[PDB]
Amino acid sequence: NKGWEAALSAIEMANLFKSLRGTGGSGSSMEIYEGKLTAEGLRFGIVASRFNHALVDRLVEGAIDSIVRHGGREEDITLVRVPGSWEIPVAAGELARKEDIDAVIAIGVLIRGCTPHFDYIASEVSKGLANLSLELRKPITFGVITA
Amino acid sequence: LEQAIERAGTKHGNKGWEAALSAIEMANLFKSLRGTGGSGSSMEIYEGKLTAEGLRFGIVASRFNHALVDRLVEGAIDSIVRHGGREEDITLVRVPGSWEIPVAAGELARKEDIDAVIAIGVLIRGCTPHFDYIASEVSKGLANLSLELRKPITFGVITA
Amino acid sequence: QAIERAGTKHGNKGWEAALSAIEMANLFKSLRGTGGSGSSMEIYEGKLTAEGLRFGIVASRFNHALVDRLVEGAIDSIVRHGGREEDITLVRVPGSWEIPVAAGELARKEDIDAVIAIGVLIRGCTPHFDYIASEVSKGLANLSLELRKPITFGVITA
Amino acid sequence: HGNKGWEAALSAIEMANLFKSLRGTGGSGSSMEIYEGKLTAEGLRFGIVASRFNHALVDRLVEGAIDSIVRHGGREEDITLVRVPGSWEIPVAAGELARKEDIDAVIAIGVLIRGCTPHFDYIASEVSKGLANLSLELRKPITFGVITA
Amino acid sequence: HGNKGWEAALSAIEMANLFKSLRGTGGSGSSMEIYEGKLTAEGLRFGIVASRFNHALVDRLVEGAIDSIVRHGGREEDITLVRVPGSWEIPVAAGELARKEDIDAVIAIGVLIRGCTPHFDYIASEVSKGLANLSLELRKPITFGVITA
Amino acid sequence: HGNKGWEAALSAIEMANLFKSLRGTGGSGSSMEIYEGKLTAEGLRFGIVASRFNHALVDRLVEGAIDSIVRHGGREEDITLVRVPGSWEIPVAAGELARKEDIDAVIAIGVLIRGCTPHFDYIASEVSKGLANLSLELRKPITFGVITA
Amino acid sequence: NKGWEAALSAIEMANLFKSLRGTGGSGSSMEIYEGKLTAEGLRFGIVASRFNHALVDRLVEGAIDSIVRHGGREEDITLVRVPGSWEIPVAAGELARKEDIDAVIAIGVLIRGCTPHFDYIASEVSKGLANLSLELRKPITFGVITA
Repeated sequence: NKGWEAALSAIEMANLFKSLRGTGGSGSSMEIYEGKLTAEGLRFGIVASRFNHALVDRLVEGAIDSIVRHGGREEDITLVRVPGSWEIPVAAGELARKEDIDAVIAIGVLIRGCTPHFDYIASEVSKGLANLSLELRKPITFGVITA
Repeated sequence: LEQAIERAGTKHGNKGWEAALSAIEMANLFKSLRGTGGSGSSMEIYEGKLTAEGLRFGIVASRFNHALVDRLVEGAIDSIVRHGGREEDITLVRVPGSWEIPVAAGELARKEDIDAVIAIGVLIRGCTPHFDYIASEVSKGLANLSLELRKPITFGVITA
Repeated sequence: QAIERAGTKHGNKGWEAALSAIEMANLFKSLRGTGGSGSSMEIYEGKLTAEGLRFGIVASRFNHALVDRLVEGAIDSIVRHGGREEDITLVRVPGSWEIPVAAGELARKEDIDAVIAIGVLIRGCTPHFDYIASEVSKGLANLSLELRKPITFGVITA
Repeated sequence: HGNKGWEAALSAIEMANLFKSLRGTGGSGSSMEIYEGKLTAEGLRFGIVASRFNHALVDRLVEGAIDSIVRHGGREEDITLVRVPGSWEIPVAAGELARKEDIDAVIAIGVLIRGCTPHFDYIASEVSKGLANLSLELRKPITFGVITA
Repeated sequence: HGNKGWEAALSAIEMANLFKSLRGTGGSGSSMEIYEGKLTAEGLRFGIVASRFNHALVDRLVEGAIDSIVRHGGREEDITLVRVPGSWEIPVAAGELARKEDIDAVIAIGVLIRGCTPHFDYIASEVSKGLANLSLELRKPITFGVITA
Repeated sequence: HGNKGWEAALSAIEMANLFKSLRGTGGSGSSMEIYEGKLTAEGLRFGIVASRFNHALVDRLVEGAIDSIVRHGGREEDITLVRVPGSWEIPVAAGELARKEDIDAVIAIGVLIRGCTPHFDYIASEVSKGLANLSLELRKPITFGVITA
Repeated sequence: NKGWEAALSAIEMANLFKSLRGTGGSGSSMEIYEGKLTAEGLRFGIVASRFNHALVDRLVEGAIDSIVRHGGREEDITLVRVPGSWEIPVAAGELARKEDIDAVIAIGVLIRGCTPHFDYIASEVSKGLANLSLELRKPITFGVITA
């Protein structure tokens, strides 16, 4: 289930970035940054598509299940629904600008990966999410699949 | 007789119907997002309504294959008034070709009186494995406008 | 319960059955009014606006785990298209045998514009003729013609 | 407890309560009204129609019908029993009990036979078709519980 | 001409003129009376009900019906058209249209699934049963132009 | 009310009463003794094992398990809930609860998956085989209720 | 990677069984048992086969990676190698009888699953592991795959 794997990367990004904003050691050793797999006290946001109802729904349940079993709280989860895969970048950008949310998870399904014609739609979904992560300085997980 | 045959045709299944349908949901979704938050004690779920009343839309269409692109526009026109949108709140802009769709949609999206933008066009020689430059730029141009202006733009284009 | 809420409900038979009820409740309202200008062909088409409309839903409690998905899909489609949650009447019956008789009482009220029937059917070991499955379709069809009121019919076979 | 007579009986009590509240007083808004029948059988009258064919099986289903009613609060004075020679005659007998204003629900019990071919059985088709039409015309619940031998 | 919309349309005109002769006075006698319908659509008001399902096939049949009437002298103003989502609720829409005194004939167009793997269909039979039963009650001719896939 | 969780729960109460009377005082002749469990759940302790796979369905069955017990006279203080990641781990968890002398019955709830071929599913075969062997060795009832997706 | 999933079940069995050996609440509510996803202070044992070197090796690396990233310590991991899939039940039983080890993970690869002939070998691998879990009262994870 890609939903479990994509959600799991979101916990260890909030912890890693929280250590970055803090203060490291006073030298005397090789300073190292590391994120732990605890979702306590973290806020998440989930954006999922509507196309391919049979496939998308099971991926969403993994996202919530990953957070709650890893020590998270279901009260801090926000879910946004979009019509198609084209509307994920615009919806994720609006959701990520909120100060309360720490990470954004994107879920979707792609219908083809063996032709340049459909690569026009598929490329901009990944391209838009990548630009938002660098611009907003907030982690965004790319958890869509293809079939 | 010809006026009856063309008008009796149905525009429910064309891509113009789907493109206009997605714009209505996204327009209401952002209105709820920018509003006040929930009361807590439960997981928040956001979803847009399909009430098209009180919403303004813009449509950009190309001139290539005018016998085919016009019926796609009429499907988009039907969907807006289908769910309760007034016919006076829609704007129509025509462009000579698919290359200049992004630049035309930029002017409409910057207006404060427009809530969503729907783009309709047709491509040529889609049966080739070679990369197409004009087809890639029109798809890339609309994507960047939506992220910069924070306004949803719907992309519906078919290939011959 | 949020996991159940997170499950998508668009596109099922409950969504489709409730969609037709909204259109016909507005289509019949247009026929109740005066005629057109008489300048060309007079084509009618019901609207998808559900503002101020009233609906009734008949559901079978059999297969309680699966019937709720279709019931909630019909409820969602009413609200999602502008309808009010206060104008929905829901009744529940044990099996598909009692769906026609329950739908008749709701359809006879003057405060109801459309009636939606939701249920599931049993598939046997062989594709033989089913008396129970054939009778429920006939009962709802006869009620709509008699009562001058459109009743939608969405069921699936297990 | 698990025979079809018990299951057919249980639908009779809950329908009598459901139709009682449906035509009673109205709601008051502020929520969606939910109508569901109660399993209490107090103050209800019932009628039972049974066929004489396969007397060994039928007597078992009939005994379960009264047992289910009395267990859920019913009274043996209110129930009425009618016996018919065969399955073809159940619709005409059930109509007489349903037209009485002192009867709240009608329960039909019978045993069917396997036909020669998978084609439509005319006797089997008419008994189910006739009972359903009586319920719609008379606006009274009618329970249809049969077992094919 | 080669589609069922052509055939189902012309039956409406000749049946409509046939009913006009019967409503009038009798003949002069002295011979056998033969009542005949005419292929003249002048002065006739019709109604068309079509289903939105299978957009590719239905629209070709609808325009065929419009082509047939105008070719045989039909007038464009009198044509009335109603669209329905599916084939399940065709007769109920025709019921509201056939009971108008201004309407003389009703044409129904629809498309059903292939099926044929079971012994019966629970949808294709009901739409045909509803239209035939409705015509007898209203004493108004309603044609049947529904084609299976 | 009709889910498999309710049906699986009901067997737990009646077995605890049946095994209580079976090893209790003896009979006195003059007839054949008949032993049957009573549906009263008062004074009984239960243990529930549920799998995390398909959390949407499992939470519905689990809620029916407690609801059936408390309705028939049970008390929510006596019931014990244990959750396992999957169906393969149900036998080992059920054995720990059954070895406790404070537990009268053990209820197992899980959801299975369809295999690729009609051949034996090793995961599905061992979960049913393991639970049955625990009941015979420990002389304690164990209820096996699962649904294949 | 089935190695990540099979190893993950081992952490939540040691925590769950540790709560069983303790003492629950003094009533007043519905008593519930639950295991958490923390591998701190736990000991594990891994048994892996030798056949199909290209497939087995990547599954083993997931087993150690699952433990260390979830808060575990690599000093407590014990690994045993066996020639074929037939020798997993006998090796696991010897390893599980040690008092220090809390959980046992089995890794292997099966070559066929669509014939009764090879089902003789495959059934006894699963049958033997199931009996050891009930007899020794110690969790054993069934993490083999088929190809």
